[PDB]
Amino acid sequence: RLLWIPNATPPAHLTGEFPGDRGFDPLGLAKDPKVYQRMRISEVFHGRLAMLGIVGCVAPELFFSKGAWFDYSDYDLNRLGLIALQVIAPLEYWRGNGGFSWDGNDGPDRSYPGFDPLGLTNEETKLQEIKNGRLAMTAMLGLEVQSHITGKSPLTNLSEHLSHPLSANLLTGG
Amino acid sequence: TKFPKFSQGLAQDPTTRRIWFGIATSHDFESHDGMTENNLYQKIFASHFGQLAIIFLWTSGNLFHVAWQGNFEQWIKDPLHIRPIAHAISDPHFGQPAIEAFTRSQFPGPVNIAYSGVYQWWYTIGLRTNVDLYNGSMFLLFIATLALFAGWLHLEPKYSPKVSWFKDAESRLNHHLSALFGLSSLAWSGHLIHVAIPESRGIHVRWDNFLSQLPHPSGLEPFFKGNWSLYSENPDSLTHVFGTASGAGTAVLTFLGGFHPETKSLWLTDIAHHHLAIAVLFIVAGHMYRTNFAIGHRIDDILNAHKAPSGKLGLGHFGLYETINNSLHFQLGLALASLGVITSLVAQHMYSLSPYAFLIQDRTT
Amino acid sequence: RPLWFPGGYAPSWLTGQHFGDRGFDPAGLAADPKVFERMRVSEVYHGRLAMLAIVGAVVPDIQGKGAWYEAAQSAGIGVNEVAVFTAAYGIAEVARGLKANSDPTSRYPGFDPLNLTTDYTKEAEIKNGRLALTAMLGLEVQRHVTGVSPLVNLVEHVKHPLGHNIAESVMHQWPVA
Amino acid sequence: MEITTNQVYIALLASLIPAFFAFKLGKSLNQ
Amino acid sequence: RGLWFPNITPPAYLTGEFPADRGFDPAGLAADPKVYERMRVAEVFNGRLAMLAIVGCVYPELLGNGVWFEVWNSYPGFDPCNLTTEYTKAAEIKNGRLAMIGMFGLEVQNHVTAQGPVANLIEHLRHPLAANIGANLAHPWP
Amino acid sequence: VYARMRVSEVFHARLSMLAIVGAIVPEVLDGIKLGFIAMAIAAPTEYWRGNGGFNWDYTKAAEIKNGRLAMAGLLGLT
Ligand code: CLA
Ligand SMILES: CC1=C(C#C/C(C)=C/C=C/C(C)=C\C=C/C=C(C)/C=C/C=C(C)/C=C/[C@@]23O[C@]2(C)C[C@@H](O)CC3(C)C)C(C)(C)C[C@H](O)C1
Repeated sequence: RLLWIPNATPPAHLTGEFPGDRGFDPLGLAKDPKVYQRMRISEVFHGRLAMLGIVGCVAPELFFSKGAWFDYSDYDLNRLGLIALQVIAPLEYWRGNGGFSWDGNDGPDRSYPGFDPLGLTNEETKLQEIKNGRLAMTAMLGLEVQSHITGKSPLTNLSEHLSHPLSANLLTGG
Repeated sequence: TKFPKFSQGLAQDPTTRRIWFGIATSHDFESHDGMTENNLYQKIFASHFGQLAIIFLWTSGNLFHVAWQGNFEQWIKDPLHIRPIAHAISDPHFGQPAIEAFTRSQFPGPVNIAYSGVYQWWYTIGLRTNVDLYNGSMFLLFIATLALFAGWLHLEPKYSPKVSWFKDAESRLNHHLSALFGLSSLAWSGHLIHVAIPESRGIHVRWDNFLSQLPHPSGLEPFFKGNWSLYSENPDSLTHVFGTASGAGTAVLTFLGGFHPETKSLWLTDIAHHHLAIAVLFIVAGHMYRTNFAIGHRIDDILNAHKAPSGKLGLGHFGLYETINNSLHFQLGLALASLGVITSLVAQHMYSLSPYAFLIQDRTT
Repeated sequence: RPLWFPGGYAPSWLTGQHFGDRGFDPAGLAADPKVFERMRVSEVYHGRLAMLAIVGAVVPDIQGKGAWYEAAQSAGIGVNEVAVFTAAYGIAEVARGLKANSDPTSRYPGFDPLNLTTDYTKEAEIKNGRLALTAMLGLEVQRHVTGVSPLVNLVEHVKHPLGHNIAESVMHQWPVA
Repeated sequence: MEITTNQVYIALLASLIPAFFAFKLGKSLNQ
Repeated sequence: RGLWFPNITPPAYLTGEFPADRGFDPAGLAADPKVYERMRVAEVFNGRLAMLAIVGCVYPELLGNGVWFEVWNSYPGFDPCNLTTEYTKAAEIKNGRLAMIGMFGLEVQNHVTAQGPVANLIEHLRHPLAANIGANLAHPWP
Repeated sequence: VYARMRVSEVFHARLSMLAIVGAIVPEVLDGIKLGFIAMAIAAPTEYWRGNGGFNWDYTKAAEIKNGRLAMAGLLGLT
């Protein structure tokens, strides 16, 4: 039984069975088997988006000589939003639904729908997904807060911390 | 004691022989205790990945130390009069006179002059800045990583190939001749035409502009119509300065022979034509053996056919295919013989037909 | 019983159970059993903190940012900045000091991601601690008697061992820094 | 131009990745 | 049998008996086998006609005679050597469906870009991050 | 099939209703500024509409008939 802090009490709702459980729920939001099930879905899905997000922020600027991710003065958000929502609507629905039928439950698992050509699904890979997801979520929170405190690009933040570690902290702003 | 675990006989020895003979038999996998053919081929395949990674890390380190501690950009300004640097010296044992003796260039400290000729080779193929080198270094570190991961992965039981996969000669020969030799040669022709030859004529082409920058003024229309000669039209002059547009040409594929007068090296457009012509040969070669599509030769049939009617060779090459396919030492012997010959070839040819800019003037390299 | 001094005499209260018992208490400071456990806590604490200190007194002097006694004022850090640190450190300190001196977690809070807790590692902690504690004592005293940086002290002694040692140093008026 | 101290740091931390993979492959080849 | 989606339960009427069946009908057309027969005629025909159109839309532009949208100004038996196996039958089905999605492609690209499909390919290959669907639609499209 | 066909025909009906009625009234009296907020408001509701909640007989033909007219009326109106 792995634990989020040393010398801790794993709460009774968290059993040690589902991938990623390290006995962390101080607010107690996962007592019921069904609400735990839904929050599990939401965790993995927040994870997967965050991972795409953190790549989608860093890689353009680092590899394709772009600007910071929070410079939206290139496009009208309403147009992209309308296009994006039209495209995303059936996908997020079919996910929630379970399938293409009206009472969709036509086979897939709703979190692990079986999109693996290479055949690599096991408990270990599941835990790896959760751990990379949690790290990426943390990172994406950091990107947002850093954006609002420093007003500078994330790579620029990393460069200034590396150059001057004693003065470019959270304790001095940067 | 325990070491070596692959030999119980050695691991019972109560002497210091155990240690020495343990190190000296560690890579001789056939002689290991309870070795099967499957396990033998799988450890060979992984070790091969390990060798590849070591080679890519070595290259990555040459690139890194030259980008960080060398004088590649200064050397590029004055190739015939600046000495290239390998790395810095950080030996606490040195005295102040030795520090003053080994301090050559503008670097703040003692350096080693490089004699490997990597400066001439990098400058010829288009690199021009320490950032170029550094990015190459990082790429190669990534390819190393891939090799090491592949090594581990193909050692897992689900991806461990079977002996039949290892003994598939015709397929390997097709893939290795068509792709490894052929398509890698065509790619190199692509690098030379799209990056190196421009850089030799002053135009700076990198990943951020190569998709737009036309490597020839006429595009691919000449290629597809059949007017191939248009790619040889206006070669560089005998007054051309490497790296500038002064006296430069437009041709991308020639057959001039001899050397570029300033660099005293072969012309790059002849090197591009070379790599393209042999690519076409290797790709055609790689479509000769029978795999899974009913066309092609079976190697045993070729072997079994060649027998002199006089009987002066006996039964000729009968039975050789299973002999060679089942023997790794035969295969290693044939490879090393071939490589031996080719290495001497590279030595005999690179001094006489020098292919790199400003390398013949560097006498020690 | 390995002891601190040859002859084979240990105090009665020091039996040889705890880690680092070498029969060393000639001032009887651990005779009472309740004081012993507190002291066993503070030895490891002092030890760990000194270990950090000694590594932190050498590394910025190697890097060429001045010696440890001239490293505060060289980068600012006044008495207000030690006050803010001391307020910040207080939270962890009272969290530590809420538990008893009899609980094994009071020394060993369990943060072991590599899983390297054995008995060999506990004695090794206590031994490296006591070595660093004497090293800090050494730093302070050397600072005052010689009046130069510790790395200077070490370098002079390695190059000229008769030249620069304690005997030479203590034959001048020594409170100099 | 001159490779900066930052680019040395990134190079080091990157190099830690094939160190780990080396260890993995070594352990696997060693029975 | 391969399916068009992973883990979906296939319809009962679509079971692998025809060339290149991948159990795809999630609206419900081919339930009655007679309808499935006429659709199989329609799919083979529209596919062969789409593949003809694909060559007839690209090859004129490749030659350099003009662009296809500016220019407006069942198994029968015809065959020498019978290669008609289930492989080749299914291959004809596949290439037909691909070319249909192709022709869907050209009939959207002509309206979005207003340029030739070759030029579309060349301009992607010359500016990928600026001449894709996500940059043609993002700004108001002619 | 009819399971959903019914509910589509119902929804298409009520859709056509609002459109045909609220096409006349601005006539007898942009599309990206408001289209985005329309889809953004439609997405939380049409999900719950489809799901059944917040979880992971005259007028059973009257409105279908009047709906089918409003569907066909819009087909004229285009
Ligand atoms: C692979 C061959 C290679 C070789 C022979 C060297 C050699 C050297 N390096 Mg360099 N180094 C390398 C790759 C290499 N490097 C790479 C790829 C990087 C970028 C990550 C560096 C980053 C680096 C720094 C920052 C420094 C050196 C330094 C040095 C010098 C002293 C040794 C040292 O301190 O390195 C320590 C080693 C590292 C910092 C990481 C090395 C990573 C490689 C891949 C090691 C593995 C080699 C090989 C695969 C092992 C197989 C051998 C085995 C079969 C017996 C020495 C000349 C020092 C120097 O410049 O002194 C003047 C120094 O400060 N190197
Ligand atoms: C578990 C638990 C608890 C908890 C918790 C915690 C810490 C939860 C918090 C989650 C956290 C911290 C994070 C979420 C995800 C971030 C996402 C999805 C980012 C998307 C990223 C995307 C998709 C961004 C996209 C773009 O950037 C791209 C790619 C390019 C840019 O140009 C433009 C935009 C912006 C569009 C309690 C409450 C503490 C106690 C309880 O008892 C138990």
